[PDB]
Amino acid sequence: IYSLREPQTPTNVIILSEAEEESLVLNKGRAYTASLGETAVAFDFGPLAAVPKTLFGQNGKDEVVAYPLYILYENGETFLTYISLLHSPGNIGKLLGPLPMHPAAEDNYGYDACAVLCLPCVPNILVIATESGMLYHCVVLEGEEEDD
Amino acid sequence: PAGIILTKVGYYTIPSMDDLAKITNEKGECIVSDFTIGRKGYGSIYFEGDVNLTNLNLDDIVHIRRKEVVVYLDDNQKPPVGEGLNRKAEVTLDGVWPTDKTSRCLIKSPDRLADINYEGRLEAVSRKQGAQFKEYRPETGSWVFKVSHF
Repeated sequence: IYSLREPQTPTNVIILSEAEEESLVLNKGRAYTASLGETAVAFDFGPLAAVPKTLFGQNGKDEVVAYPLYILYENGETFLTYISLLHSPGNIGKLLGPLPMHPAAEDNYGYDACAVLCLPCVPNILVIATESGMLYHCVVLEGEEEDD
Repeated sequence: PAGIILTKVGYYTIPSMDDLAKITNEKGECIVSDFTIGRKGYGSIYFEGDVNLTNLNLDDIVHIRRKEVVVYLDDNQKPPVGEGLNRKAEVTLDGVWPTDKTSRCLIKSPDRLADINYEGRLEAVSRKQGAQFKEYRPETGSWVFKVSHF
């Protein structure tokens, strides 16, 4: 995220790779991740939403309100992150996924995913498109609470 | 004897580092016919022909991750084609299975992997890299391919 006030420095940076705890090595695996679809290809914003109260610890009385950014990978895994440019970064903007696509497909709903659109409705509708010419209409719903 | 460094965890060679320490010539030179390197449960790298291994740090030069493999990873340290390890190679990576978009678990059925055409997808992007696809093994998740240089 870059500001036009500071057009050379990013106001916020979000790594999409799960790579925590292993530093101090270089740079050449970029061939093999791409073959497996592990490259982010497209993204879109859903409408302004109230952050689910379980992501912050149990000590905030106000409601926090952020944009849900939906991120598409070439393997067709979707991820979510909640983004505000107005609040302190404390557990705002962690990555959330992969997001489970019901019903379970046996072809895996393709590996040629190339565009994504987050329609302004309630619940959200996320359109996922592929280079084969397929368009999937994903209704976004909050997960279940599991009975113990 | 040979000045070879290999200390990072789960990494191995064929011949073993103790066999390579026998075929090091009196001069401190070590040339190996059909040398293999690898990291257990993740993959291997095989150099058809003869390879001089003298004075090489393998813990800096060769890295094998889940679903990633490479040689000379600062490209300012990459020697010319046919010098050191920058040459034609057969590479395997193991546990190359795709994720199910709904259970979020890795797909380990050969029937299911045939039905997605995972083999033809691995062939397709081997070819986009300029590599030669060889054989996929669904049971181990092994993707096998030849490459010309690193």
